[PDB]
Amino acid sequence: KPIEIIGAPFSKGQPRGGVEKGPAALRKAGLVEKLKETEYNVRDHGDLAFVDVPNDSPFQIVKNPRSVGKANEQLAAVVAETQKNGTISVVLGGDHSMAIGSISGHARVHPDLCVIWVDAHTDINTPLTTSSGNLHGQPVAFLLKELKGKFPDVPGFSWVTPCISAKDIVYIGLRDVDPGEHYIIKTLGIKYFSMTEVDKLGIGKVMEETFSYLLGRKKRPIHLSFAVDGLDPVFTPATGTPVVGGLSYREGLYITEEIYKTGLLSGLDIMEVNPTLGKTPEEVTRTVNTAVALTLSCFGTKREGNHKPETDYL
Amino acid sequence: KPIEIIGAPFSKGQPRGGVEKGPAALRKAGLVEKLKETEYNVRDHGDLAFVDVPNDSPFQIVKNPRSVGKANEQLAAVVAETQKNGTISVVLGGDHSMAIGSISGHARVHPDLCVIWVDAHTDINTPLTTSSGNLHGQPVAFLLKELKGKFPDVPGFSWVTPCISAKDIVYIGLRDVDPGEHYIIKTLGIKYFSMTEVDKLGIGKVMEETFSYLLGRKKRPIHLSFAVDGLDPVFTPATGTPVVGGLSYREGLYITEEIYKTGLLSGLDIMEVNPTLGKTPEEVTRTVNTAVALTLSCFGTKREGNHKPETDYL
Amino acid sequence: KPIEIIGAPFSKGQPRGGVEKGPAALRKAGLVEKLKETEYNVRDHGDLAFVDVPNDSPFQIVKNPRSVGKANEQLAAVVAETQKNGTISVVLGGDHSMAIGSISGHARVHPDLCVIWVDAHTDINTPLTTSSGNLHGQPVAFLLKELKGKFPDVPGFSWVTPCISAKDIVYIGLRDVDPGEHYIIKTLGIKYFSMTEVDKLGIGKVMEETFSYLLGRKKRPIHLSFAVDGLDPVFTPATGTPVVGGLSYREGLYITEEIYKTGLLSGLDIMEVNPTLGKTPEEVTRTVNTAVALTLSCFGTKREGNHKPETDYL
Ligand SMILES: [Mn+2]
Ligand SMILES: [Mn+2]
Ligand SMILES: [Mn+2]
Repeated sequence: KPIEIIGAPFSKGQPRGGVEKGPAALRKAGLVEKLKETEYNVRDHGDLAFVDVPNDSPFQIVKNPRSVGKANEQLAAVVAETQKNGTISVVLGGDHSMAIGSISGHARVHPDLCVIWVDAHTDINTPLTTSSGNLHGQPVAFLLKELKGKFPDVPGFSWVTPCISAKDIVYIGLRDVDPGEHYIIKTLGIKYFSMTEVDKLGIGKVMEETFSYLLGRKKRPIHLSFAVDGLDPVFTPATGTPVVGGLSYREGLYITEEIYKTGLLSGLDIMEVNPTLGKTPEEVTRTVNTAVALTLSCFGTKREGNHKPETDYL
Repeated sequence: KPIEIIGAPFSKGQPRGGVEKGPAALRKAGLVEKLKETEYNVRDHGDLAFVDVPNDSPFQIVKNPRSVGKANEQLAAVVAETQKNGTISVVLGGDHSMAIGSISGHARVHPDLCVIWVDAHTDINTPLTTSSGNLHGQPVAFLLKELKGKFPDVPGFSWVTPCISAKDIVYIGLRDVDPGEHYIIKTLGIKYFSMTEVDKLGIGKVMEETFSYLLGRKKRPIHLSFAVDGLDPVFTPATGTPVVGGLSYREGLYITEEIYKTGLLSGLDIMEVNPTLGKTPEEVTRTVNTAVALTLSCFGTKREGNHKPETDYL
Repeated sequence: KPIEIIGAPFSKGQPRGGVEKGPAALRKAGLVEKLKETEYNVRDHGDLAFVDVPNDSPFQIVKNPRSVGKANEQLAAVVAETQKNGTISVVLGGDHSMAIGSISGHARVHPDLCVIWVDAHTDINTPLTTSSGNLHGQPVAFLLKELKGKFPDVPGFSWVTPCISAKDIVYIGLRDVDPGEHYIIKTLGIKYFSMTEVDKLGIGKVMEETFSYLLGRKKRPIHLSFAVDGLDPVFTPATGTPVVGGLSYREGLYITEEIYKTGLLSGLDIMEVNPTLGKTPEEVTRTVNTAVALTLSCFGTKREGNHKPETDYL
């Protein structure tokens, strides 16, 4: 099976600059070369060139609506393509607004897909509920079918067609949710496991419950939108929106090791990795290194070990 | 329902100076202002003025017996007062000796109360078993009915009347217990969950078991005596008696989110927060921040989120 | 019952120098004096003097085969002795190659023994599967009966006689296994709990399953070969082969607390503690301190507390 990797030097989804360097940061650390040592076939696509929309005035509160919408449209297009050729799309981020295009492109080829969102945030603010006009904290609002027409049409998101319903998404890691966001996820009855749920059940039982919720009836393609700020900052400090008391480096991997076992992984997102936000070159190393580990785990690497089939090591 | 904050800038309960600054450290960080943003009514009572008893000679081993006893008597008086007006008392500490007055005052209005003690210590040394004459490590001995008359009358603790029995208290966090204490908690058959028990059962099951032990038969008021040294030092380093391998920031909150859910919280203690004991202004920030978080969690703030009733955010 | 500490200041099992200082580092911190405060009888045997084999040419890839083999032979001899006198052997390491002599000597007196290996590695590379000729990463290959004759005779292991079978050993902590090693442990059907398994089940349930596997039928002597690198580096940083996402200081202790409870502990290994590899004197303090704690836990010290029998503390 195919692994094609995307690259998405974007940063307008939020205020802090540096996230667009992420892709480079992940490749710098040899992400691709390591991925080729796996049982998979790896073809690096390269980094997309995002055309900057001039005079990108704010839409009410929202910032960079046109620039963001145009980048995602461009991403959804590439992702949809590769996915059409039956390959697995690994989108190396910037900010988490690129989820929009990353998932939108995926649902074109596999509309029955499901989404496992590992972030410390729900990122489900409608342009009417954000306190800041930042788009990396709204990806899901533009994707939810139940949220269609609950807010005005944002410039450049005309092409966006709500592709997933409340029933096809599950959050993991939640620890920072606004009043607005919480409302929505309580009203729409979305399935989540906030840190409190991970404490009570154990990452082990949480994976059991999410796999029987999203996969209990029909087996469908799995789209993992992972941000780095889903783990405690003590593991992923080089991020723009760290929140204390997050998933451990161990739970992080466990989540990815259990997803590889389903053989249903179809789309992946390694988002929000910001190099310039590390307080020491070390913190950067740390973050990147665990971002690479999470990835590789998604494609086979187990903590127990790996040996090549048919090779008698004795 | 009412919330009445009570400063108690005391420090004679132990050797290290700095704990009396705790109240100011917690207010400095905006504890009260944050508490008012909750569904509760907040009235700050202010910091008590503790009269220093001159020529406070030691009683055998015990130090500052008269000074300590007089402060607590003064505290038990205020707490009893506010509790008489049906309000929830939040005692912002110094040292943990103030538990004496904090609880003694509470039992005057609600004698059937129960106590959940989250510390890494049992603090149950009778003036005959301490190796150091420090009173913050004996609070419980003066409160336990079964320990009445097992040690000599300490100067200034004449007014103290044992209010709770071995059956109405539960420890969580234990990790440093002396030979004497352990003897006692084993003899009196007190219910506890030392770190080993939290490892074996999971904070989730521990709360289940403590709530069915103290609340299984009769629903009674809950008085939470929380210290900061109940969490691992990597979370609450600005304390005088840190002990490694403690409760995580996550378990800490879980304990408090489960207590809010009982709607039975009646008295609270945020003790032992020492600002001058931080090795970097950061460690102080850290400690205080998590001390504020624990508090807020006791009164509603959930990690999943919060939205105001009756407000249609759409 | 008897305790006899055995220094083994060895380091040829690997490249990085400093591990031979371990013994001294553990004694420096008062390991022995602390052990005598327990209900056990402690007799320090002293540190063994390892004779250095001249012109110790490599055997193919393997390095220092003769020097290593001669030290272990000398160790297996002392351990077998004290075990003959019905005492518990606590081997203070260097590198983990000394496991060979530590266990080999133990099986002479108690052949039906079992082994609980807590490391982040399987240390089961046959001189044909190592990528580096390092022996601390092969101890188990020389001990396994099923691995007899699967590799050439290494100079100085003539004396080694495979004493335990695949069925008598259980790993805990695994997180870094090569292709070769993983093969073997999958082929020989060895029982293990890699970090993934500890995440899924909980250290509590893991102990339950290792004790019913290796002990469910016949009760036999327990040989605990512990390595420091089995815990996350944030606890045991002063080691030569740290690997992230390991057992916590809490799980580490739980493992040792449950083993004391079996009253079946017969042999113990506190290996790989390297003083010179600490980035700050603190990191060294840290590591050593937790290495001492694990030890003491193996012989009684509980996190809940300890009181002397027959002493009425009141
Ligand atoms: Mn996000
Ligand atoms: Mn205390
Ligand atoms: Mn080892």
